[PDB]
Parts: sequence; structure tokens; C-alpha cells
Amino acid sequence: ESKRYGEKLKEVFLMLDNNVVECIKEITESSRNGKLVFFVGAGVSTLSDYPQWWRLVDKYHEELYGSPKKGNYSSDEYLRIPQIFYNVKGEMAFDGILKDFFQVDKPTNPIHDKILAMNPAHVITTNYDNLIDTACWKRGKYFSVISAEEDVANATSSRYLLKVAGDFRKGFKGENVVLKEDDYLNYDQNYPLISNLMKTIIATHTIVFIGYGLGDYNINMLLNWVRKLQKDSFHKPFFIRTDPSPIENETLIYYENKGLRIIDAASLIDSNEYDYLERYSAVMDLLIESQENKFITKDDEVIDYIYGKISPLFALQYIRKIDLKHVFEYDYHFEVNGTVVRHKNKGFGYMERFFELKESCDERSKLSKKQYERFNALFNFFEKNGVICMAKDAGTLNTSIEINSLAYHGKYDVMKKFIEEQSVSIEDDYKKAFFLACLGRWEESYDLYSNIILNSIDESNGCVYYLSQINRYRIYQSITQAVTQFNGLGLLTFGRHYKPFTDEFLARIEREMTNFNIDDLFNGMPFEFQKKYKILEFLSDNQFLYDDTVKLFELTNMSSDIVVLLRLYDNLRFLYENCLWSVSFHEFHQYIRNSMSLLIEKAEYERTRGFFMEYYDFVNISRHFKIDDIKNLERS
Amino acid sequence: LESKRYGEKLKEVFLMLDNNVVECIKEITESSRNGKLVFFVGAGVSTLSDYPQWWRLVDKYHEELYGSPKKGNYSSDEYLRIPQIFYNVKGEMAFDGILKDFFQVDKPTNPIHDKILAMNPAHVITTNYDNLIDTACWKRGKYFSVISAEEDVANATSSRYLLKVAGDFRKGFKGENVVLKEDDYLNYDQNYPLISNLMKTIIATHTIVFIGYGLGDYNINMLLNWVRKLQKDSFHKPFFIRTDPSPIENETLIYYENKGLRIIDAASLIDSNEYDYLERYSAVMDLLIESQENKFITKDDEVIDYIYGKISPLFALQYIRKIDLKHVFEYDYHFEVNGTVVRHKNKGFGYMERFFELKESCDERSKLSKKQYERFNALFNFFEKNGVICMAKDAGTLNTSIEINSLAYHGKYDVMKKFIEEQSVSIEDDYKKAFFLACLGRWEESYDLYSNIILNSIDESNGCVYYLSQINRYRIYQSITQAVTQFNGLGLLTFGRHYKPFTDEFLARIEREMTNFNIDDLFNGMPFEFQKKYKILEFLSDNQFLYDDTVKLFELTNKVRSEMSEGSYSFGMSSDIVVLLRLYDNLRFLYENCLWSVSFHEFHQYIRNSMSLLIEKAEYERTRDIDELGFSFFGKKSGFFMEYYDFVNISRHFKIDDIKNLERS
Amino acid sequence: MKTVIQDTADVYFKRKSDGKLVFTAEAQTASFSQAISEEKLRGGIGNKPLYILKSEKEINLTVKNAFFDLEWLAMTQGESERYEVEYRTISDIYIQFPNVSPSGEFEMSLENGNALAPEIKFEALADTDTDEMAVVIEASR
Ligand SMILES: NC(=O)c1ccc[n+]([C@@H]2O[C@H](COP(=O)([O-])OP(=O)(O)OC[C@H]3O[C@@H](n4cnc5c(N)ncnc54)[C@H](O)[C@@H]3O)[C@@H](O)[C@H]2O)c1
Ligand SMILES: NC(=O)c1ccc[n+]([C@@H]2O[C@H](COP(=O)([O-])OP(=O)(O)OC[C@H]3O[C@@H](n4cnc5c(N)ncnc54)[C@H](O)[C@@H]3O)[C@@H](O)[C@H]2O)c1
Repeated sequence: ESKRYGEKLKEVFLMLDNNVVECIKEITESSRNGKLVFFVGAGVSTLSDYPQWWRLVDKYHEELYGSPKKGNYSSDEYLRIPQIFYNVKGEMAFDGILKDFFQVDKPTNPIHDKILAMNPAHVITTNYDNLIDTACWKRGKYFSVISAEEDVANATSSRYLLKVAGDFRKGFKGENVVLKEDDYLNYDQNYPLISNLMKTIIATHTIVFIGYGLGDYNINMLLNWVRKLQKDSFHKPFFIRTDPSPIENETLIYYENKGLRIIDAASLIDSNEYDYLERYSAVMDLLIESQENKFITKDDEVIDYIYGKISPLFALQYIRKIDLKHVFEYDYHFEVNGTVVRHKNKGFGYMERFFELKESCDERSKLSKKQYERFNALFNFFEKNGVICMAKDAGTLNTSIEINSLAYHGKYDVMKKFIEEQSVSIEDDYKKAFFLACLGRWEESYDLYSNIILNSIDESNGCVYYLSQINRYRIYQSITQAVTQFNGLGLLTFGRHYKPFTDEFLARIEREMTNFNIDDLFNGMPFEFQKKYKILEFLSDNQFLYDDTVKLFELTNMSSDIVVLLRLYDNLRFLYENCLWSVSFHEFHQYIRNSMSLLIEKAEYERTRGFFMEYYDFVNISRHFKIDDIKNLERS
Repeated sequence: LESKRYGEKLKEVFLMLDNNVVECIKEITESSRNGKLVFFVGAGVSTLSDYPQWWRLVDKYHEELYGSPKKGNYSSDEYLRIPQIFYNVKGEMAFDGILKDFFQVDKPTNPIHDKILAMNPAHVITTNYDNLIDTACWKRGKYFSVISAEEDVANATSSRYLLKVAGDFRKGFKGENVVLKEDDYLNYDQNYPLISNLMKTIIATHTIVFIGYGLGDYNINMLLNWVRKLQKDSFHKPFFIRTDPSPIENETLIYYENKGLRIIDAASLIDSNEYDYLERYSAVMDLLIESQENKFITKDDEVIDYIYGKISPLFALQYIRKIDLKHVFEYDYHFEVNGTVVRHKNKGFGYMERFFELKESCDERSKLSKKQYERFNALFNFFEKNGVICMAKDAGTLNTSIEINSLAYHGKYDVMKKFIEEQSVSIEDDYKKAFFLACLGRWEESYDLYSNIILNSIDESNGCVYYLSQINRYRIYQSITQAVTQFNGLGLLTFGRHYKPFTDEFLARIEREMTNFNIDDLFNGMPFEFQKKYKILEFLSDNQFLYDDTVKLFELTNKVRSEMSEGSYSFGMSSDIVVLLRLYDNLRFLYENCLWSVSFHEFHQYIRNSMSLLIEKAEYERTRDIDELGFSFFGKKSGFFMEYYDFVNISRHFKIDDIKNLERS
Repeated sequence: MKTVIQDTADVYFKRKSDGKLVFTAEAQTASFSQAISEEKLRGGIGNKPLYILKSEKEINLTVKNAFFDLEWLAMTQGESERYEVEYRTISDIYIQFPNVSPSGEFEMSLENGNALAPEIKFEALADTDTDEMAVVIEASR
């Protein structure tokens, strides 16, 4: 059980055909991107002992004729018997049996939780029980329920729980659900909105079909609608089949040409003829554990989960190690000294196995060329980012900072010469504007940022466009906060108030920059940019890279001094190598002043019951500090 | 001057409205602010850019076939009939040879494109073949995923669409990529099954505003037919901006307002000539733009209702802080710790100043409606209970009081037990009972009580008892697990019994239940109303908990130490009194709202570091030095005397070690 | 039940030649720093027969919530200078600093001017002839 199930799932993963592996790979990617929508039907509810439909058709049949039918009801007898009862006996009698059968309270099977474990964007069910609603409410995933035509427009949230076959929320009557034959014969005329709302999610989402038979009315109607489309034009839905006998090959070929990508449940495992709960569980746990990377064991696979998360971070010149535990999931914390530690992996360790490939030459040589040239780039980038090998294999521990920014050293003549020379390779333009910000020519920097934003949307580089927009917003703030003080303190401080900005230019910037919020900038970028460059989110908000000041609280009350200095240099290198104008504002200056003052104060404190500074400390003290602060630290 | 006169002219037009074109503006602005506004830009917005109208194409085809051009205007069917004859007679390589000449031209974007992309529409449904809307979105920093073919529906790179229900020329200037000659209008549902569904879903799930589209159009007729097929009231009524030269006949307006449209007429709002189309568009668009900034706010009832529109939701909470109140007004008034209010910059009428002046005079409060009087009688109580006194300019000697009305803060454990053993009346009683229980250990009962609270609020629309009850449970979960892993390596035999109050089955129950919670996502999972109507209650479920308070606490401590070493004097509020006020604000908020997060390391460190600074400043002030003229500068102040609250805070969140060292140092 | 008591003061900054109110603001802090300097000023015996007392005195002032006079703003905007400051803090003292110099520095905040940094600093400037740094006047309580 505890060990048997865990070993069995991993063993079954190694015997699956390439088709099932591809289906699982696509499903996991769709769930991770946030475009996975389940399609629950009768079968995920009967696991909770909910009554089946035939048990009500039998009651109708024996209340009409007098004896249960001698055999299994066909597809027509499911809709014709209840219709005969409605026509002959009446409507209140038709609803009394519905109240008798469906006025029951049943638990929620684990599958109802597993369906919610994959984070489906929507959920489309064709049953009338509130089991899935109860599960969603209890697990804390709010879903707007849509069981009536009037509920489509009044949707409070963005995630739906579309019940396309009615519901008993308003009462146990046959006018709210689709059960009879004429209910299906008038479904497109009585439900014109829930049909569009269901056909839109199918076309713009990944769809799974857990809990359905392979010959249902709904499946065939959906396939009939699907065949009316063009060449491919959409993603073929997946179909989790959990019937006792294995699917025949002819019926699999017939249905896989109509759109379905069937993942049979009675082929990955062997189970009893009635163990349905252990057939849903096999597929669901396979998908969930494939999400957790448990089924990952190979040399080329770790160069895909490593390259597939580091490759987007190539436009940036130097990314911080404090947030490098965010490009990878929260497991494998990264430390400023350069030490790696796994925290919440819960799977096969990839970075720990990754270091081994960089600690030999024959193991590396056994990698494919496509996976080896990737490893070379990963290795050199990792060295360039100061991420040297694992914590356990600690050795010579040195720390060096080599900020190469031409503005940190204050080589203003070099900046002017670089600005003068004509620039290509638009990234090189992105530097120039920042240099134009340093020299004070903010209007030219704004114009060059607008030009970069114009000629960047056409390209496939979103990082430059996003950073240029953030820099332009910061420059607009600087211009407005300088004009608000020239017509102000400027008369007393200088007299003869300078007008370095034309009034027309200020009107232009107020016409452009207005009606633009900075909090929703990252939310307007494409989905790929919202996942590959998620670490760039803190730049958008006003609390940028504030993940360091709280430890200043914690480290004020390898020691704290070395880590604080390392983080200070990391932030300086990040904000100066990648040209960002937000390095000259009051918040970053306050952070630098606080860190340096804490270090100096702790040196004095440790001198009683020392510290050696260098060029980068002198520059920071002379630039981010003031005369008053230096007098305070000298006298205190 | 254009801008000098237009701003007041728009106000004059607004006060002259019939109030039937005012509900439409209210709804449109509300949809724009709620992110559910979708425009339906037609073929009359591009004509402002001097784009070739379709009649000049039918005339070109008609010239090719029937010699000279037609003598007279074209009807609504000859538009789709002449090009079809040209296609079926002349050919197909010549049909596109005229489209290339009449459409391979680049034109500038008119200001109406900016007006449309100034309300931040969710999507932009258009029936144009040009790329003017896409260009306007490009040069304004908004990324709309374009959809002009059936194969683009599945490959939607973003969430905000730019659906073109007519086609596009991106694949080339050929008639097979656009909606055109009558056959294309017949084989449409069979040729475009996905685009039609997307359009009819955005129409049914958003607030649609029609710009362009003179009445009698083909597309408007089809939309009216489809809406006629709807049931009774499931669909909303699409608005309709009519910008024709002459006013609208009353009979036609009555006819079209019974089919779904809500026509906002432009000719009945201003005086314009037959060829003043740009002004007619811009009047309606400018009214819509300037209505959402509260520029058209004059009356006192408007101010009182608007202030009630951001305070009324905050009635389940018992005491909201002051720094958080700045978020409730969209960054318009800096509510200060002392209770004084300031102006951020502004956006419209100064409603806060008007509210304060209304509260100053009883007569002015009596010079208003009755229901607004009832609203004021609650706003005044809420503001008095939350330490807001007056405007910043009208400040003075403020006797700022603090109060923590909570049994948890004052011990009294027997009263807590008496309340807990008693039965429960309402869910708010169960919330306080769970908090008291958690303060009294017994976390197994507290977790189940929180689960019952979460389960028993299903359709009550009270997110405060739902958003918090989950969060507290998370904080009643970590404290369990963090306690479980600390009794094995430190509490192994400290009591000689290895006491683990939580059993082994319960810890496996909470693991199954409290799995994949991702508390940082919880606020984004709540309904759209809760995400804005209670936007203040978001810093609880993140790493921002006491984050920026500590960020400012470092600045305050450094300033206090600097003024401590500079031998400088302080006036008004200082860097030490502000710390005390902020600490008391947070302490009252957490306890009064019964949040379990007041028993974690971050808060115990923040209060420690605040009160250490306060004690430092008080002891320094007890031994001040006389100066040359500063001897008559700092006098009566004496602002720090350790009261009952200070003593109770100096012995609960306080450590024996620091008191051991801070007593002598 | 704690109750914090806070007072306030009004700082009036004007020009010397006329009564033109430069602006009016609040009082935030004042620093009277009187002390001596390094041994470089006075080394060995030197002036032993006549020891002279050297007193280095600095008067720094900070003002917050400052608004400029509209008439003076209009006069100065449409096309060195010695100013003065007056204090009227509460009894109530009337402190007057003559010939002060307004220092300052420009700071840019991320949040569109969070707190807008309305802090103005003044330094007391003393000439060889002028000596009255501050006039202290007391009135009825
Ligand atoms: N059709 C009849 O008139 C009739 C008569 C007597 C008995 N039954 C029994 O009713 C059950 C369902 O019959 P059906 O015609 O709907 O086939 P079906 O395949 O169309 O049922 C739908 C799906 O329910 C799922 N499921 C999960 N747990 C299940 C469970 N305990 N039992 C059945 N399905 C489960 C299955 O994946 C199934 O594909 C069967 O066990 C059948 O023996 C049916
Ligand atoms: N209908 C014909 O066969 C025909 C023939 C010759 C000339 N025209 C000219 O076409 C113009 C519009 O008639 P229509 O039948 O093409 O559609 P329409 O007039 O019935 O409606 C088109 C809508 O687009 C806007 N519009 C029209 N002209 C505009 C302009 N210059 N600038 C900005 N917006 C404008 C208006 O809001 C109008 O409601 C008329 O001015 C007419 O002179 C039409």
C-alpha cells in the first residue's frame, strides 16, 4: 500500500506505450499552463453511491406497466419511458420520484479531489448532484456555478462550473434538468447560452473526459459537432476510459479518427471486474505524479527540466540568486554564498544529479549532441551567475563581485562616447537610454524608450519591451517629480527657476502616460512571458526586490555581515548590469544606506566584545549616502 | 483654446442630459472599471481615417461590368449582389486585383481609436478588414491576441482578444480571407463555426458597446435576430452609440429599444453639421471617458453615496487600520496615524473635504436627503470608531486614544472558557469562539471549528468569515505542524511523558485536507466583487504581513537614533510616537478581528523591536541635557509613560534575554 | 488607556528686503550644535598668554508640509538673496532666525511621490558683523 502503490505506479510508468506517455505529457503541460478543463459525467458521481439513471427508469417502467424490464435498457428506452410517464401519469408524479431518488446526501470520492488537484480552469459536468460543488467549496477553489440560462450573464468569478444538463438547486422538478426525450429534442432552443458557453471552452482549452462511457449521447453529439469544423483547428480531446474489459482495437481506431485521444484505464493495470475506484485512481495518480516529476530518471531528461527553465533567462545579463529559487519551484533553495539545498522537491533530484555531469568527462560524453550543447550553455551560465556546486561538496569558498556597468564607475565621458556612436542591436539601444538617464537627458531617454517599445512588439523578445516600459514609467515619474519641484523649492535653492522641459513635451507625456497603470502591466503580457519571466514580476510593483529588507530586521537584532554584503552586491549587479532606471530612486538608496549602516554598526559593536572596506564599499558610501548620514555614522 | 473650452462644454452637455442617457453612462463606466466592457467597433470608425468605403468598391466592380457607374445610391442587397456577379462572371484573380488597389493603403489612426483604448476594454470585436485597431493597440502598450481565422481560436497567446468577425488581410489581399460578396454571407456559419461562437459568448458574458454601425446594418439585424432567439432576460442589453447627422425619430427609437439595443444618440446631445462626424463620436466618447474620473460630480448626495460605496463593505470588520484606508480610495487621501487626512493629489471633486465640512455643521447635514442621512449616521460612527478626526490643515492638539476591546489581549482565560462552553448563535460567534480556543491551546477543536465555519458559509455572500476562516485555518495548520516537528527533537522527554496532544491520525487528516492550498492564490480565487470590495484584506495571505511596516520601522529607528546622537529636537509627531501609533494600530486590528496570525515570530519580533526603540527614546528623554537656547525649546512633551497596554505587551511578545540585557544596558 | 498628545508649530519664511512671505510650513526638527574642531586649528603653545575660546555653532532647521505664497510664486516665476525665518510655537515662543540659507536636495520616489518629500532644510548663516542668531520672545501662557 504505502510502498506497494508507490512502486507500482513508477513501474507502470516504464511500460506505457509512447502514445500514453505523449498524452500524459500534453495533459501535464496543459494543466501547468492553466488551460486544462475536465468534463465529469455519470461515473465520477456513482463512485459516491449516487443512484444511476436506469434505477429511475425502472421505477417509471414498473409504475407504468407493473414489472421491471427483462433485460438492460437501450439508449432509446432511457429517454422514452420517462417521457411516456410524463405524458400519461403527469408532471407532479414525475417529480415525486425525482424527489425520492435524488434527495439524498452522499460523500465525495477521492477522484473528486484529484480532479481539483490539477487546477482545472473550468469544470463541465453533465450530472445534477452537488458533489463536485461541495468538493470545490471545501477545498477552497471558488467556481461560479452555471446551471440555468439566467446564470450565464451573472457570473461573479472567472472560473466556471458549467452544468450543461440542468441542476436541482432551484428544486426537485423536471423543468430544471434534461431527462426526457423532448428535453433533448429542444436542448438547443431552451439552452442557447450554455451551448455556446460549452462549445467555446472546448475550442479554447484542453479537455479531459473522465467519468464517461464511449457510447454516450453527449460524446456522440460532441463528436458530431466536432466533425463540422475544418482541418485540425483545435486540440483533440483526451478520453479517460475506465471500463472493465480492455478496449478493442477496431473500436479504438474508429473513435481516434473522430477526435478522441483515448487513454484506457484497463490496460495500464490489472484489476477486478468491479474495482472502478482503482481504475480512475491509476490514471489520476499517474497524471498527478507525472506533474511532480517522480517519473523522471535519465541524463537527457535533467537537461530538459534544467534548460527548459534557464533558457528564457538568457536575455538578462545577470539574474539574482535570491530569486533563482523561483525560476525553479520552491524546492532547491539557492544561497548567496553559492550553496544549493533541496527543500520541497518531493521527486527525483535534478540539480544534484546535474552537478555530477559537470564533475566528470565520460558521463558528460554519454549525452547526445543536442543535449550536450545545452549542457555547455547551462554550465557556463551557471558559473557566470555564481552558483557553484552543491552544499555537500563544499570546498574553496570565495566571493567576488565584478560589476562591469559603465555607469556604476561613473565614466561619464565613456557614456557620452557610447551615446554618440550609432547603435544597432536594439538591446544596445536599451543601454543608451539608461545612459541618457544617467547624464540627465531624460527627454531623450523617454524618446529612445518609446522607440524601443515601438520596434519591440513586432519582435519575439518580450523582456526588452517589458523592461523598456518599466524604465519609461520610472523616467516619467522622475520628470514629473523634478518639474513639481522646480516650480517650487527651485526658486529658493537656485533662483531663476530652470525650465529644462518644454511645456508641450510635458503635455505629450501626460497624454501618453496617463490612463496607464503599472500594477497590471505584467498581467497584460502574453502567457509565455507570464511563465518564462515570472521572476521579473517584482519590478512591476512598487515593492521591487523588497525580499531583502526584512532579513535586515532579522539580521539586526557565514555570519549575517557576509550574507548582507553579498545580497547588497547581488542587487547592485542586477540593477546595474541590466540597465534599470529604478536604481536612482529613494527606496533603493534607503536600502543601501540601511545595509551599510547596519554593517558599520555591527563592526563597531564587535570591536568591543575589524572590518576591511574596498572600492565598491567606498563608491556606495559616497553615492547612496548623504553628508548628514556620514556625519551621523562618524559621530555615533 | 480647445482644451480651455471643451472641458466646461462637456460639463454643460452632461448637466443637460435627460437622465436616460445617464444610467447608460453609469453602467458603461461601471463595466469599464469592473473589466467587463467590450467594444464592437464597426465600419464607421475607420472612415474617420479616410478609409475606402465599401460603396466605392461596388462602384468599381459595377464600372467593370455594366459600363458606366450606377445612377443613384446602392441598396442593402446590391452591396452583396454586385461583387458576387463580378466574381461569378469576371473571375477570381480580377476580384482580388481591385481589392489590392482599394485596400493596400496605410492610413493614420483617428483619436476615436485612443478613446476606445482608453477605457481598457476586455476584448475588441470588430468587423473591419484594416489593421487600424491593431496598430492603435500596438502603439499604446496593450497586447491583444488577434483572431481573424478559425485556426487562430485555439492558439490564443493572451486572454484579451481582438476578434474580427469579418476576416483580415494578414494572409494576403485575397477575397477568401474576408467577409464579402453575398455567398460569403451565406456560407458563414459553416465556414466560421468557431469565430461566431466566440463572438456570441463575449456578447453574452460582457457589456457590449456599439460604435459606428448606423442602424439598419446587416450585422446589427443578425445580432437582433439571435437575441430574439434568447429566452427572456438572460442576455443584457447592448448599448448603441448612434452618430448620424439628423436626430432619431421617436418611433424608430421605440422600435429598436424593444429588441435589445439601448441607443445613446449623439445628434441629440450637441449641435453639428452634416459632416461633423468626428465631433459627434468624440462627444459621446469624451462623456464616457470623463464620467469615470468623477469630474461630473457636484451634488452633496453624490459625495455621501460615493464615500458610502467604499466604507459600506467594511462593516463586518470591527476596526480597519489607517494606512490601509489609502487603498480604499484608489490612492486619493493619505489617512495618517493621528487621524488627520491629506490629499494625494486628486482626480475630481474633493469628497473627503466636503464630508468633513458636512460633519462640521449640523445644518448642512440637515440640508440633504433622508436616506443619505441614514448613510451619514453610519459613516460618522465608523470614522469616529476608527480614529479619523479632521483634515490635515484643520489639525490641532490631538488626544489620540487607543483601545483594545478583546478578551484575548487582556488574558481573562476563565471568561474565554465560559464563552467557549456556551452554545453558538451566529457564525461570527463561532469565529470568536475558534480564536479563543486557539488562544487556549486545543488546536484540534479549533481546526474543526474553522472547517465547520467554512462549510456553513455557502451562499451567505460573507467573504470576511470565509476568506479569514480559511486563512486562520492555515495559520492554525502551520502552528500545528510546526508544533509537531518541535516536540520530537526538543520535547522528546522534557516533561517525562513525550506529550503529543495531536494524535497520528489527525495529522494525516490535515495533510490530506490542507494539501496544495497555495494561500497566495486564495485571494485571486475569490469572486470579482470580493477582489475589489475587500481589496484591503489581502496582505494577510502573503509575505507582505508586517512587511512594509518593518520597512518603515527601520527608517523610523534610524531616524530616532540619528536625532538621538545629533542632539536635535523634535516638533509635532516624531520618529518615536509614529512607531507607537502604528504598533497600536496593528495590535488592535489583529486582535479585534480575531486573526490567529498575532502569534507568530514576525509579529513577536516587530513588537519587540518597536517597544525597544520606544524605551530607548523614553530613557534618553528622562536625561536630556540643557543647551544654550534649546533649554527653552523642548518642554512639556513627556509623551511616553508605560501604561497597562505597554506592560502587557512588554511581557507577552517579549523575551527574558533582552530584558536581562536591556535592563542593565 | 494611552492618549498621545502632540503639539504643532508654524514656521514663517520670508525675504529680507520686504515682508513678502516666501512660504509657511510646519516645524519638524531643530539642531543646535556648538562644539570645537580638530587639533589643526590650535596646536602647540601659540597664543598661550591670551587663550581665545573658539565656539563653532551650527543651527539646522527642518520644515515639513510647506506651501508657497501665491503672490510670491507669481512674482518669482515670471522672472545672493538673504532671507529670514520666524517661529510661533507654543505659553508661546516667538523665535526669529535672521539671514538663513535654504538648502535642499531632490529625491524621486517609486510610488509617484510617496509622501512627496516636502522637507526643507535651513542653515543659520552668521556674518562677521551680525551676531543675533535667534530672538526668543515669551508671551502670556
Ligand atoms: N443499462 C441497464 O439497463 C442496466 C441494467 C442493469 C444493470 N446495469 C448496471 O449499471 C452500471 C452502469 O451501466 P451503463 O449502461 O450506464 O454503462 P456505462 O459504461 O455507459 O456507464 C457509464 C460509466 O460509469 C463509470 N463508473 C464508475 N463507477 C461505476 C460503477 N460502480 N458502476 C458502473 N459504472 C461506473 C464507468 O466508467 C462507466 O463507463 C453497470 O454496472 C450495469 O451492470 C445497467
Ligand atoms: N449607400 C450607398 O449606396 C452610397 C452611395 C454613394 C455614396 N454613399 C456615401 O456613403 C456615406 C455613408 O453611407 P453608407 O451607406 O456607406 O453607411 P451608413 O451611412 O448607413 O452608416 C455608416 C455609419 O458610419 C459613420 N459614417 C458615415 N460617413 C462617415 C464619415 N465620412 N466619417 C465618419 N463616419 C461616417 C456613421 O456613423 C454611419 O452611421 C454617405 O455619406 C454617402 O454619401 C453611399
